[PDB]
Amino acid sequence: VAHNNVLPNVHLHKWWQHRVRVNFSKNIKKKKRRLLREKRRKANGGTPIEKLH
Amino acid sequence: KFNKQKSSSRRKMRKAHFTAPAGLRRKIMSSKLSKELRLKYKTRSLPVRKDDEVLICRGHNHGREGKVVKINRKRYKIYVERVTREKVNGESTFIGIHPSNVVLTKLKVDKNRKKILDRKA
Amino acid sequence: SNVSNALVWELTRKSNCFIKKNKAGKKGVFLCDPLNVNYKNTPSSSGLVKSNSTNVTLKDGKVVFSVKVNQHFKMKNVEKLLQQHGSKNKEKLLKKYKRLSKLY
Amino acid sequence: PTKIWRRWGRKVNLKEKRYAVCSSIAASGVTSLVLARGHRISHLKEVPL
Amino acid sequence: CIWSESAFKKLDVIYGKIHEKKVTKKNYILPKSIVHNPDIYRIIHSDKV
Amino acid sequence: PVANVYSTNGKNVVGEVEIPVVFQTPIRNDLIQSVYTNMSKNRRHPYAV
Amino acid sequence: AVKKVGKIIKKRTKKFTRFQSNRFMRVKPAWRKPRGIDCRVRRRYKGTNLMPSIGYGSNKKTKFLLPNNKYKYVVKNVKEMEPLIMNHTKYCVQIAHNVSSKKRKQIIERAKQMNVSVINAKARL
Amino acid sequence: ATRFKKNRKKRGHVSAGHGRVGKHRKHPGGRGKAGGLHHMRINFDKYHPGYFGKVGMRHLNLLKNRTYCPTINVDKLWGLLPEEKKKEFSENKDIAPVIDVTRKGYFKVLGNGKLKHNQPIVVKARYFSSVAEKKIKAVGGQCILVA
Amino acid sequence: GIALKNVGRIKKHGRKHLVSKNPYLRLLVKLYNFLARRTNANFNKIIAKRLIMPKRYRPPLSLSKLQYHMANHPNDIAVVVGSITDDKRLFSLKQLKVCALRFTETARKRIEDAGGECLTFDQLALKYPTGKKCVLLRGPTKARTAEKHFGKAPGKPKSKARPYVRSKGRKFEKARGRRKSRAYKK
RNA sequence: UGUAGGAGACCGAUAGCAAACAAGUACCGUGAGGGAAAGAUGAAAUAGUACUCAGGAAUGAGCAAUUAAAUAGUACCUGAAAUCGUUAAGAUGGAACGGAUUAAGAGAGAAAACAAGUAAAGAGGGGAAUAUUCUCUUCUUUAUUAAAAGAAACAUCAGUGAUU
RNA sequence: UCUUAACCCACUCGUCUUGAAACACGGACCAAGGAGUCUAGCAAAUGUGCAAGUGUAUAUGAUUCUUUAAACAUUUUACGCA
RNA sequence: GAAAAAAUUUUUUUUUAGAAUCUUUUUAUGAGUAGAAAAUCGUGGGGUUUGUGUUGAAGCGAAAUACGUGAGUUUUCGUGGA
Repeated sequence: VAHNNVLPNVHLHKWWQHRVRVNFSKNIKKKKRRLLREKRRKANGGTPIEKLH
Repeated sequence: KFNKQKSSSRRKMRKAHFTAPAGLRRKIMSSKLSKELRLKYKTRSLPVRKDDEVLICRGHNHGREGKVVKINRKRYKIYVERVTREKVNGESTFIGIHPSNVVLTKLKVDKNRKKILDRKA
Repeated sequence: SNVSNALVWELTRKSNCFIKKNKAGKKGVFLCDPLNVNYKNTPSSSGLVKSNSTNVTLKDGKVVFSVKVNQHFKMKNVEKLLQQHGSKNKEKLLKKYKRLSKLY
Repeated sequence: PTKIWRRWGRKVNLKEKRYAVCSSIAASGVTSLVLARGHRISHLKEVPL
Repeated sequence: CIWSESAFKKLDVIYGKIHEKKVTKKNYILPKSIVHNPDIYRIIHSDKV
Repeated sequence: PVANVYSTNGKNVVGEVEIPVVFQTPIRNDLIQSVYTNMSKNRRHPYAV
Repeated sequence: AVKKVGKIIKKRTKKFTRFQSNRFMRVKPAWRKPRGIDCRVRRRYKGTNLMPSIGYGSNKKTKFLLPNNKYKYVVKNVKEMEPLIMNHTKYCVQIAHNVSSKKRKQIIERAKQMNVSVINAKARL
Repeated sequence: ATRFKKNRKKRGHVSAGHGRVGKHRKHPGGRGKAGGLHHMRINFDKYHPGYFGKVGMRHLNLLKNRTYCPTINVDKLWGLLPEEKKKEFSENKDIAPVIDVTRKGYFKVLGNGKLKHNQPIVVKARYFSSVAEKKIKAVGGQCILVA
Repeated sequence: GIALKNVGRIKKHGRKHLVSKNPYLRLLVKLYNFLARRTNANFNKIIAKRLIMPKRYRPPLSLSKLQYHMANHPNDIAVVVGSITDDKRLFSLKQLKVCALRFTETARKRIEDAGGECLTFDQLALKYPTGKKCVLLRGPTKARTAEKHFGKAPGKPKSKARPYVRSKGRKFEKARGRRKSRAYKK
């Protein structure tokens, strides 16, 4: 048995639960980015904050 | 509700009701105003003062009218003259009435109360 | 076309609001659909399957016709409805009507 | 004790989601299904309103 | 489901390939599998069958 | 396949319009059940201690 | 033995009592087989304590039937009578425990008007 | 999930499906890949034959993007046309399709499969197999080397 | 006490019912079960079994393979108990009349354009209830990804199969036991 | 992390922060330190057990007495089991209880475990006719004809035995 | 139903154990709490969608802004695996 | 797609099936620890549906001509006060 894989590729032995971070902020961050961009865009007289690269 | 700043949780709202400052308690010692006076001022409700005249609409003493004796703001009881009750030993005190169980007829109107009535108008 | 009477039965074989099965012993499953004329649970009984149906029902002491100047106040009746609108089945409808007429 | 992550983000495809909406709208079309769902609907003129 | 005439008409446009150049679902519309009816009883009843 | 459009009062009837092709689409009720449950999983919060 | 009544044979008198519950207060009286464990009484040492199995099961015709010759149907609201009525011959009414007296009286009266037996109508007076 | 799991099947059965004699222990063989060579050698040999020991040079700093090449076989090149284009070439032997495989991201053209013979096609690509070039020439097509 | 092996039981193997919850597929197995039982035609019995069969083990058919198979048939009615997939490797001109469990959108469009017919299983049942003058086809199993993985040990000598290997990297499984130089080879 | 918010397919007082509370408290350790147990009367006590009798005093009782309710009386919600009291019933020759099977006692019950319809006079509901005339229907009551249902017994068969 | 009777049978349960009624071990009694889980990565199976492609990743957009912490959309031709 | 009985030819009474993992029918079969499977049953919460509540719910104690092979379900009487 165990013919599925030669190895576990997991490597969490460097005390992962101490190190770990759980992330599910995505949409809320996007809303903050949108709000910040809206505030900037409006504030500059409506003059474009974009710049040609 | 539609405002998303102010809480709609049961727990907090209850806590605010119980730990209320004296001014907050005074605010929620409001009563509905009697029907012609209500029509006259177009004012639904007024905070009671001690010397006012109420009609009782709820409890076993409903349909009794009379002057207000004393207000207990703290534990939410007004006392009315003709809702007396004798204690266990036979000594007479006033029955406490929740302010939403009564409708207000005659308001005593001081300068400050008059200014509030002017604000409402 | 996408809809089918059979497909509706396959969809509602387990799931329908008006299918009712007894908890205290499972024997007996009833169908509370008022478009039915017979109120046990089978797709043959069901008004979901029944072809473009028009039906005489029972609500609150009244004979009811229900449907797939103005006149207002401001058993023989059932027999009259059957003879008008029409379609074994006639005999079953007669049996329901007899029960309904005899006592409401 | 519960760790914070318990699979908060699942996928389900763009095509699958789209299919569910289209099929549910199609289902909403069907008169029998409207009654079957428990909506009272006898006196509505016909179900696609 | 209660539809406005505007909403009902817009629904047809959405799944009709009208306007918005090549954008919609990256040149795609409409779930449309070949699962199909005629009802089963008609097929069996059918005189040839 | 035309459906009647109604007025503000339901006894008055305006222009009959050809239905969207959506209402002929396949009905995948099991798929809808799986999608609903999966979407719901994305909506509710896991709880730590 | 067993309990024949007409064409209704019920094959089990004396519902089983969980092993060792007679000796120990802690063990629940209601039956449990010692299926999860070795136990030397599932090993069928005769006369130690009889234990149930599928074979005692009711016949297919009579399967859930009452001696009333009618299947029990539990009723908590009046409207639930209306599909049930055309099968009144083969089904009997049970009115739910939790029914307030005004409603209960109304349900009892209506059920009697609908001409089906109600087995707890002689209670909650 | 919890509705359908193994505990719900085995809930009152004492040794939990893990054996009354055996009595399920913490790490009964030691960790991970440890038993290789030593006592799990037979498993490794029968299922994982190439595993032990070294082979070849060391490159030390390889970088994937230098050797990155997507390939296409000649068979599938006419399939890179849309339907109407393929019909138009099929009708008209006066003009050849030019194919720039780079727009489709490919860089080497390989030689597999048949072709509908006697029809020219121009293939523009960086790299071609020996056979691919020969078949494209054979069918009357052209190969164009282009970076 | 009787001496019968397997306690006298006949124990059938493989699918005992269709386990799909798809309404259309449940309707279709009802239909084909009825058609098989009444007709007693072998064609219908095969269709019923193939409809019940696991959806994963139901194959795709290549359009190239379909045309290659149909070449000696002047009757045009192909039946396929699986999915028909398109081809991007040849001109694919000649049309057919094909009943299949599922069509890729591109394949269906090509077959319809060419002057063919993409036929439902309900249409097939209605028109051809006996299956006469038709051709039943199967897509190939052709060593799928699991089949490539399994089959009496890849690490044993004189066997051809895929083990687990993550061999996109360089230094992956090539030495001791897979090499004549280093110990031995399979 | 501190503070301020908003939350929840979280926990619901042996759970959950050690802590729903006068808890980082009591208490323990020479000391570094260790570290608890611990929520619920009622709608209202501005309803909190008045009064009387017997009591040294605790307390008890009341023909007395608050409350809708005191076997709701403030270590007050509901109040399980172990345990133990009163009464009643049975039992009881070095165990005890059990299964299988009948018995005799003690209790409970009428919904299958009998009585359709008819006449007399009380209560309801409807439908039709053109709010009230006609008429159809169901419950209570008096007596007045049916019947069906199960158990017996023998006869008669079919299946199965034993007998001479 | 409960209750004794009387006839026939009936050895402490759990336990590791070849073999437990054992002169093998745990169990004064009752209540409540109390033990195959979650994540990661892999596999086959089956369901489900699409197919020589597939997966919208990160992210942008909105008359999205009680619910809305997801739902919706993909610019008026990246990446994984095949 | 009509069977019987009650009445006094004509009235009344009982019954009158179509759920394709469903229903009718036949024949065979039934040991079981470790172990694997399936069908169930019960508990907390959520969406959904259509109900129960102070003429007394949940809970609890005593039970029930009660139902189910069984886990259990349902009910009666008593307590109980949301």
